[PDB]
Formats: sequence, structure tokens, C-alpha cells
Amino acid sequence: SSAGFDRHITIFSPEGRLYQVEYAFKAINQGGLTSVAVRGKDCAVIVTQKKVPDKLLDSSTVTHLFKITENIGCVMTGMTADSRSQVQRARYEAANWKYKYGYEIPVDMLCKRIADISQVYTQNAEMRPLGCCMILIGIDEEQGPQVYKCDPAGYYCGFKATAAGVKQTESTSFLEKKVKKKFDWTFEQTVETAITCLSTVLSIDFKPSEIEVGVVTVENPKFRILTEAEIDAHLVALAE
Amino acid sequence: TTIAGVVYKDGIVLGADTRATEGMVVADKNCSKIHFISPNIYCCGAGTAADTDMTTQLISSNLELHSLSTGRLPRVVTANRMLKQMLFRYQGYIGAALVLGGVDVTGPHLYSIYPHGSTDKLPYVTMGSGSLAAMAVFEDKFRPDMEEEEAKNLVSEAIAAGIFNDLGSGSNIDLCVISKNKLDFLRPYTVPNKKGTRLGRYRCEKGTTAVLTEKITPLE
Amino acid sequence: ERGYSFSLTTFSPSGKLVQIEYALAAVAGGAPSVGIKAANGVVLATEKKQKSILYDERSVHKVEPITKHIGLVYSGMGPDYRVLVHRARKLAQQYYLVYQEPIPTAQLVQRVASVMQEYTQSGGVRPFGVSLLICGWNEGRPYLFQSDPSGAYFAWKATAMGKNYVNGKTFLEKRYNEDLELEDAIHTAILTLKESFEGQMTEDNIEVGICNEAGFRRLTPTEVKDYLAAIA
Amino acid sequence: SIMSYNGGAVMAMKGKNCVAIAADRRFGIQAQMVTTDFQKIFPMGDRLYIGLAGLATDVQTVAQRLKFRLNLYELKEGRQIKPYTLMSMVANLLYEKRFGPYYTEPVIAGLDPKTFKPFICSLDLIGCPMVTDDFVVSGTCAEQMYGMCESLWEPNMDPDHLFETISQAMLNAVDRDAVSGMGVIVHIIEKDKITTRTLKARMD
Amino acid sequence: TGYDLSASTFSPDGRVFQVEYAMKAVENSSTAIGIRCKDGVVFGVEKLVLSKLYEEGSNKRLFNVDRHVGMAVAGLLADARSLADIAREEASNFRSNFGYNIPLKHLADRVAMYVHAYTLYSAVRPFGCSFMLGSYSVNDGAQLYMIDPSGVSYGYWGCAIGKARQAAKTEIEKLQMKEMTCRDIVKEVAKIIYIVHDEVKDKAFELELSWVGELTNGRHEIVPKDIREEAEKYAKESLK
Amino acid sequence: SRRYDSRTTIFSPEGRLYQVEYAMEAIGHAGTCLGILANDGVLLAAERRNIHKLLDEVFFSEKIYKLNEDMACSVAGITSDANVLTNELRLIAQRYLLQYQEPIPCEQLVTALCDIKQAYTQFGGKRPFGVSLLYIGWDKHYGFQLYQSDPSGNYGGWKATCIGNNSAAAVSMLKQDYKEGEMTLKSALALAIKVLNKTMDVSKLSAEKVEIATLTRENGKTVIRVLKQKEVEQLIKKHEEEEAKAEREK
Repeated sequence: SSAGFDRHITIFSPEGRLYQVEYAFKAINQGGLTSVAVRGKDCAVIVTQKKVPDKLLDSSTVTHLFKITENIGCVMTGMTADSRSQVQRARYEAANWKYKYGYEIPVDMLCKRIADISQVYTQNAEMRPLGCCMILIGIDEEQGPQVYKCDPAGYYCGFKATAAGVKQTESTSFLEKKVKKKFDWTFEQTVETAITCLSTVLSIDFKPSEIEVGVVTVENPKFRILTEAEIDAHLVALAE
Repeated sequence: TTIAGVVYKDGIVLGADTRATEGMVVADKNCSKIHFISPNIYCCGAGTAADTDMTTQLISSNLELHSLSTGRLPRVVTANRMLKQMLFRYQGYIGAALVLGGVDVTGPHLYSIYPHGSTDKLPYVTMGSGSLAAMAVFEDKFRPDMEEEEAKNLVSEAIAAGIFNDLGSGSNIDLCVISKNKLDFLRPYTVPNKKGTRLGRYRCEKGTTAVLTEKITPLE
Repeated sequence: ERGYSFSLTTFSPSGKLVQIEYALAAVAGGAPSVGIKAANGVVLATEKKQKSILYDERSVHKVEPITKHIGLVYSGMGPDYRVLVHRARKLAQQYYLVYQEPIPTAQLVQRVASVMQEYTQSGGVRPFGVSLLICGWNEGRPYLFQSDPSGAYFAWKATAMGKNYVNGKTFLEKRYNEDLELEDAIHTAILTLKESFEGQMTEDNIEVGICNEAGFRRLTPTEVKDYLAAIA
Repeated sequence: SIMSYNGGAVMAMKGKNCVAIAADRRFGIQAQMVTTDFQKIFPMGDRLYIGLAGLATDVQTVAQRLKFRLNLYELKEGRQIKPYTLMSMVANLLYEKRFGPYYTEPVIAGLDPKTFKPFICSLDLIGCPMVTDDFVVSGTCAEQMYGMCESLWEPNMDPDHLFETISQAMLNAVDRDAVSGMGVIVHIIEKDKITTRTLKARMD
Repeated sequence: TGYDLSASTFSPDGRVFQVEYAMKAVENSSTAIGIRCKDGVVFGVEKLVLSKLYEEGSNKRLFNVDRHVGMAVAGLLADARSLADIAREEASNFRSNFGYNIPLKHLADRVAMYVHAYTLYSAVRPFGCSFMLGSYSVNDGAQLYMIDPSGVSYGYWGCAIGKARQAAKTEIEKLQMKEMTCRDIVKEVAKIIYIVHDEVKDKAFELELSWVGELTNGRHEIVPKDIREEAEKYAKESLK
Repeated sequence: SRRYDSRTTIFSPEGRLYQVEYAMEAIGHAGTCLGILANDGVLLAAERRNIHKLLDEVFFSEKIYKLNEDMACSVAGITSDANVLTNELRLIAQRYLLQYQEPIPCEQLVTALCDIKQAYTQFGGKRPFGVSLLYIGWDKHYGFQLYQSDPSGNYGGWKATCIGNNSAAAVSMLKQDYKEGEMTLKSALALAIKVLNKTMDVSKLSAEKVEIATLTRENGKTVIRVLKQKEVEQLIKKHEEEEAKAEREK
């Protein structure tokens, strides 16, 4: 029901619901985008497509892979304007950890502080609650790689295989059938399922120049964006 | 006041003494100068006594706030950064001379902190008034990667050199041994100084003092 | 900003506060929980099921310590819980900085409930959607309290918050007594959580914390697998 | 100095199951006395006292500020205050005036509210706690009070000999001081009762 | 529609109409295009004379932010003047804190986050402006950017802002802009303006061409087209 | 904005108050509290809410709050709003003692709260206090006293008062049976247990559903006696004995 101003601002409705935040859950879905993260091994893989509709539009200034710190990278879904302002806080408060505390921030600690900023916009009124979504990767020593995910509601969790954007319900259903026989994830088993999930949910079987791949691995812990040549190397490697 | 620290092959041994004076009069014969920070980090205090006490309790409260929010063991470099950033803000008005030591995942770490905010990572340090005497024992007899009882013998030797210098102690040499798993804390480790016996009769009589007015108030 | 500064809560003509009664509905539709005060300890238990087989279990915890002898659980919505947890951490240290002594569990609930009072009266903010259960064994006797989003608090022997709480309220009344052991209290705390659980209960579906006089302690899944190992 | 503006002497001493505290009575400016009934020992709950010495302004000021915080503590909690808890309370109050400090040195003496365990401590003018097992002293004539207590103190003493030891320690040391005297009041407390006595001292 | 009052409220399907309403206020303004060659950026603005009493150079839409940065605004002219003073003030603090010229990739981020902040609160409204940013350097080359009223900012090779946003970029993309010099670009910009509705149903107009690149040694200034008048001599020959 | 605000401050066209009359009616749908003067004492009585059999009651007092040293208060209304007023009121009575070193004389403590409780009906758009509460105490100037706080800020010094819509028939009973002049403690306790027999509809007056606290000026101490549940029992059976005399007339 529409009681008082529950359909307009962040107050409680009857039956304990509140609508101005669960309207932001499908504020992501106007992007026309889907992002997939897979953790299987001593590595971690982001994969996300680009959508270039214009030849006048550039190629290097389209990338949704964002480098927070040298060991932490992220991908953004949802609307573009709220996405880049969310990253400005993530770049800022990752450096305040290094200044105040003297060492590198864990990927688990950073996803708390980002979701706590999205808390107050739900708590306080007249403050628009940032309709975008963030997925993190990184390497923790003595803990392996991790994949986290933040919500506009302020809810976070960590989990192994991630979908976002428009097509979560079709991709997460594919990955539970994928991750039930926990086979040997060997840094190319991870990349192949990262492609073949998105290549069957969208069902495109696409050219080598429409996606990005972010990677981090226990050997070279720096965040690393793949080259169009070596993206093509993994793409023809699954042509069987 | 004489405090000292050392890093042996597995951990850190700290040492201190048990005298606080006011002017040139011994106020306390048993004072604790080794302060708790975390279950792996301890800190020895020197300088103004109330300045070191109120500083070492605040930062120990923040690390308990930090590690319980984080969910893992603290780092010695975190307590290093909190102390030198606080003491720089007061421009050296708070007189605190600290020896910071603990064992992290990365291993043992020993620091020395001056009241203006300058920090030094060193394998062995001395602070306090008798720090000149204790340092001469180190440089004569320090060697890298000592054993357990070899390092404990060096610190109790170095503290005792400051005790037989002026502003020494009523003599209860303290030790705090920090290792990778085992934690020790020894208040009466060495008592070299004893008080002599009283050879006189001082029989206080039951009624040898005149009383003007008495008053009785029961309780429950 | 402007500085609007007006509260979103006024009286009904009948005399009830409308938005506080709506916030209890979001509490009752949360994850179920149960807390039992035994003769030598306090037992907390909760219901932690993931929506998928993908979600890791070593990331987010339900039983959460405040001091080394005080824990705290909840039944409501997720992200509002972590606000007052971090609020109660900084509040409990301020008692220790003044008095050099760990805070008693009665004094902590005096101040946490005042924080939840402040979002009900002040301007433009909404009240909480999280009720709590606060535990601890201070000065011999253990304690078990419950605070609501209105700002009040109580003192229970055994209670249950979350979904199907009226069924667990009658079940704890028909099963609890004057005294038990702590090891007997966990047995009647899963059997009241098995009332409203799903078809499978493993070491990762439930999550249990205890309060001995030795301090606060939450249980690893090794004990919880060994505890539900055919002992009901 | 500023501490030597009004004089004073506060002594506490631990016995077997009991504890005693004593102070002087003289109030005055630098060389001129005013009165001989200046209170320097204040009750803070039963079986737990406090003594103050130093500048006579901060004696009456801190004893009212501490009473302000004690009554608010004993109403939020139904229990009484522990002797360790009061020492942390006073050290907080003195450290807030870190650079505007009060000119006094408190002495706390009392028993445990549950058991019979005595407790003595003293603080500096900025709040350094210092617990002992035999005696604590504070005031202008401090060095004379160390000379009497180091020679007369015995470990396990009945309330008879404990009164006679703290009497001879206060009379012989304050008579050596010039700006302290004009009467000595002695409080001796125990589990069952509280005894207050005044002594016959030199009135010069 | 209805809930479309504040900028801090969501629709039941998940978009903010107050941002949507301000976008098509830029649509009613006249066409301003931008293009870059291999060694420079060439601006161009179709600007119409109000009645007759305009004094030939008033209220221009080719601003000058920095030594090498200028704007090509379109929309509400008064709202663009206040926004141009932000970019003048932002580039001054980068000089005073770092000692060198502002990069255009960093300048467009600082402006777009400032435009983003007026799309979140109920006290203020979103801007009604869209504009261009062109610069040239020897270590970075030429860049060309694009900022909408929502705050999305990324790079193009060519663009148009106004009524004929689609009708201009149809014939921009049939140019070999990757290898031309920006002296040959100037005679090609003027025909793009004069094809699409210069004075057909309108009354009159006047062409303005801004200019930055290698020939100006990094300076930004208006063309010396007054000299030799070659833009109109070459574009008016395209009548048949 | 403007369309999101509550009124809380606007007169009626006839002149009455819109929100203040609402808060004075929610207190009537709450617990029951009363007091009674004596020649050498004063007492309070209270009604237990939530008498469910899985509670602890470890506070030794729920309705009564011993506030300074010689004063206490009952409470009625919103229990969540009530804790703000008590922590302030103990803090008003304690800064007075810092200022004069004399206890607060039991009237200007009440006016200090009644100015705070009033001020939310005036300036600032805020919710008023839905709490009325009693007062007991002793001073040098008048002695034993009762007072009656209101959400409006009005107070009155009563000899025997109670709560309204919950127990409004008690006020009609107190005018019939409270005799002026002699009102001593054993006469006042037996009068109080007679009143709660009718108002609380639970038969036989179970002792877990009541709460009684007293105050006697005793040898210069002014003790505040919250009497335990063991002597509530024989106080009920004394009133239960009075039925046997009440049936002799018929």
C-alpha cells in the first residue's frame, strides 16, 4: 500500500517494506550490461563487455575496469555517473588506511567502508542512494583471492562466482551447475567458464574486441588489464 | 629510570626497573613500567609518568577497537603510526619516551619513540635517565641471533648497570618475553637489593598518646 | 545543505506512534534467533542460510563480540545491524577509558537503547529495523537482555526473535526450567531452531555463540558439526 | 611555592583488617593562620574516605566535583563504588586539566565493599596513580613523614597499635613543620565501625 | 510522472525524470559541433542573431578555460557561464598545488563530479547545459571530451550538441579525420554547419570557429577566418 | 521540504491544541500509579505490566526511580521516552548540589523539568513528551509532598492523586475514604490495597502484580524503603481478612 509518503522517501511502509531502495535495485538494469566474476584458484578473473554504438566514440575511454590500488581492481555496473563517483571514494579511503595504519588495506575491510557510506543515504532523507553496484577482487596473504560485492542498500557479501547487471538470474543458475563438481581450476579453467557463461547467457559468440578482462593471481599480485592480442589468445583456445 | 629492549633469534625481551622519584626523594619502591598494548605488543614507559600512562591506555584502546573490527591480530607498525602522529600534534608538550616491541606475522619489531615524534627501528635500544649505562653493556656484548637464556641474561645485566648508577631502583628487575607463541611476564625476576633488619626496640605502648575527643560510629 | 530539521513521527488521534509499529513488522520478518540463559552461561543461536550455493560462510558473521565477555545478535535487516555494532564498540571503550574496568552488561544496554531512542525523536531520520539480544556473564551471574527499535529493553530467561516467534515462545516455555547446564542449554536451543529451519541443518546453516565465565566465545563449525552429530 | 601557600599533611596507613587516615587542622595564608577547623578528609560512601592537601582552593573544588560525579555513578548503578574504581575516576578528573592543573594531591583510603580488603593509594597533581601496601603520605612536610613511617610500621597490626603508630608519626613530623599543625584528627575504620579521634598537639 | 518532482526520488521502474527533463532542454538550443584532427582540435558553433540589435560578438558560446582549454557550450547560456567559472577556478588550484598545466583527462573528471552533485539533492536542480572540452599538448596530443547534464564524461573524435545532434554526426563520420591537418578541417567544419538549417525556418545566424593545436603552439584562440574569409567562400559553393 | 512536515505547533480555529490533547490520552491507556500523604510518611503504588513468566526483574525497581537522595518518582506513558527525562532530572538535582551544597527543595526541581517538558510544545518541530509522572519527597520548608506532572507542563500539589482513564474511579474512591488529618502509614497502606483491589481486575490481588515504595523521615536520614514481596503477602491477607468483617452486617 501507499501510506503517507512511503512511495516517495525512505520511510517504512506497512508490512515493514521500503520502496525507495528496492527501486534502486533495478536502477542498475538501465545500463544494458552484465559483469561476471569467477574465483576458482590462486587467481581471480573479472570479465565484462563493452558496448560501442558509434565510430566517433573512442575505445580507450569506455573501460569499466577501475584500478583502486595496485592490488585491488573493480568493475562497475549500473548508471555511469553514480559509478565513477563511487570509485572516487574507494580510491580515497584506500589511501587513508595506508596513512593512518601503515600497511595495505584488505579487500574485506574496504567493502565494509564502501557499504557504510551507502548506509547513511538510506538512513538519512533528501539524499539520493547511488543506484550502482561494485564488485571487488584482490589477493589477501594467508587467505587466497577474494571476490566481494556491494549493494546500494549497504549489504555486502563475499562469494566465489558472481553475476551482475541485467542477467544475474540466468548466469548464477549456470554457475551453480558449473560449480557443483569442484574441478581443477587452473587459471584457464577459470577464464573459460568466465567466457562460456557470458557467451551463452547473451548467446553471441563474439568478436575478440568487445570485452575486458581484469585479472589478479598469486604470482604477480598487481592488478592487470589484458591486451586485445592475448584476449584473442584465450578466445581461440576454447574453439573446440 | 632505565628501560631497554633487544631482539633475539625468535622474539623480543624487554626490561625495566621499579622506582619513581619526586625531586630527589624515592616516592615508590615498586612501580610498573611495562604496559599492556595487545596480546602480542608491550611498551615500556619513560619520562613524565602521568603522560606515559594516559598515552599508552588510549592507543591500546584504539587497537582493541581496530583488531576486533578487523578480526585478526594487530601489527606493530600500526601502533608505531598512531603514537608518532599523536605526539607530533602536541609539539613535544607531552613528555613521553617509549620503547615499542612486539611480534607480528612479519616477525619481531622493536622501535624507540621520542616525545617530538621521531621513531627509529633498531635491534636494541635504551631509554631513560640511566640509558647511558645500559647502552654500554649492549655494544660490548651484543651479537645477532642470540638464544633465549642468552638474551635474558644480557638484559638483566644491562638494567643492573643502570641500577648501580644514580636514579636506579629499589631493585626488582622486570622482564617481558614476547615470542611467536609463548608470552612471559616476570615482575620479581631479580632482587639484588635488600633492606637491612631493624635492631632496635620500638615498643609502642597502648595509651602513650593523649586523646582530646573520641567518637564511635557503628556500621552494618 | 538546507538544515530542514523536522521529525517524521507524530501522534495518532488514537495516541499511537505509527512508524515505530511499522518498524517492528520488518523485525518480525527477519531471520529467526533464540537465546537461553542457563545456570552457568548464556547460549545464543541463529539461522544463517545462503540464498545460493555460491555464498561463502567465512565472510559475514551473525554472533558478534562487543567486549571479551559481551556478545550480541539480531533479527531484522542486514546492513542496519553493523551501524549500532560499531557504535557499541566505541561506546564500550569510553567506559574503559574512564573507569579502567570492563563494562557491565546492564550499563551497556542503558546507553545502546539511548542511541536507538535518538533516531526516533530527531529530525528526518527513520527508526531502526533491528531488534537485539545482548548477553554476558559479569559479576558471577550471567545476563540476557533484549532491545527493540522503539528504544525500550527487557530482561529475559529465554526468548526468540525473528519469524515464527510465537511458536518458539510456547516451545521454550514448555521446555525450559529453573536451571540447566550450558551444554544442556545448547541442546534445547537448536531444537527450538530446528522448529523453523529448512529441510537440512549442517555446520554452516546455524551459528552458535556462548558465554562462559571464562569470557565470550563463538563456536567454530568443528564443534557445531560435532554437537549436531546425532545428539538431536 | 604554590603548594606551600597554605600547608597541609595527609597520611594513610594500612593495617591487618583495617585502615587509618589522618590530617591536620590548621588553615592559613603563608604565615598567618585563620582557623583550626578546616576539613581535609571527606567521606565518599561508607568505609571509604579521601584526603586532600595542597592549595586550599582546589581542596574544596575537587571534593565537590568528585561528589558531583559519585552520586551520578551510584544512581545509574545500584551498587556502591569499588576503591579501584574511584582511583580511576580521580585520575580522569585531574588529567582533563592537563595544562590548567589543580594544585592538590589526593590520598584515598578505604576497605573493599564486599570483602574486608583495605586499599591505599595516592596521586600526583596531574593524575599518576600509585598503590602501596604500607603507607602513603602527601602535603608540604612529606620528607618528615617518610622518616617516621619507615621505622615504625609493622606488617600485621591490630587497630590498637595501628592507632598508636599513626599518632606518633603525625605528631613528631608535623611539629617539625612550621606551616602545619594546630591539631590532628585521626579516622580509623574497620568492618564493624568507624572511630574518629582528635589528638592533643602543640597549638603554637 | 508525479514522483518526478524531486531529483532525490526514484520512479517505480528506476530512473530520475528530473535528469531526463533537463537533457531535452539542451535539445532546443542551436547546434554546436566539435572535431579533432591528428594535430589539433577545431570547434564550431552555429549561433543565431536574436533580432537586429545584437552587436556582432556578444554572448558567445566559445569560452576559454585555461591557456590550452576552452568550451563549446550549448543550452541555457547563463547556467553555462557559472559552470565555466568553476573550470577556471579548478584549473587554477592545480597550478598552485602542482606547478604545471592541467591534463584534460583530469579536468573533465573534476567538472563532471561537480555536475553530478547537483543531481542528488532536493534543494538544487540539475544543470541544463552540455559542452565540449578540447586541448592540445606535446606529451598527450589532442583530446576531445563531452559532458551531458547527468555527468557522463568520455572521449570522442567528433560530436554535435543541439537540435541536429544526429543530423550532424551523419556527415561527420564520412571524413578521414585521422590524417587531415587542422587548416583543412576549418574549411570542412563550415559546410557541416551550413548544410543543416542555418537560416531556413530561422532568421539569421553567424558562424564562430575556435581553434587549438600545433599551429597555435598550444594556445587557444579564435580563427583568423576574418582574414581571407575562406570558410564562407568554400561552404557557400555547396549549394548544388 | 514543506509537504513532509508534521504540524505539532498550530492552534485550532476554536483555540485548542491539536497534538497536546492526543498525548494526554495515551497515558490513560497505560499503567496505574498513585500516592498518598501521611502525617509521618508518604507512599507510592504501581501496576505491573508484562507479567509473563519468562522475565527476570533484577533491577529491584521498575516504576520507581530513586532520583536524588530523598525523592523518587513513578512513571506512566511511553517507556522509551521516559528514560530521557529521568537521566536529565537526576542531573538537574545534582548540579544544584554543586552550586549551593544543599539538597534541592522538591519544588523547583519539578519546575525545572516542567520547563523542559513544555518547550517541545513550543519552538522547534518536535514530538512532545507523552509522560505524566508522580513525585514524593521531603524538604526543610514544607515536609512531605506530592506533585503531578503533565505533558503540557502543568503541575499540582496533591494530597491523594492517581492516573486517569486507566483508574479514574479511584479518584472518586479517594474522595470518599481518605479522611483529612489522620492518614498514618498503617492506615494509608490498608487504604492503598483496597483501591488496587477494584481497579486492577485481577481477583485476589496477586502480589507479583503490585509494587509499593515508601518514605519515612527517620532520625535525620530520610530513608526510601522499597518494601519486598514477602511483606506484600501479609498486607494483602490483612485486607483479605476485612471481608470477614464486611459480611457480618448482613
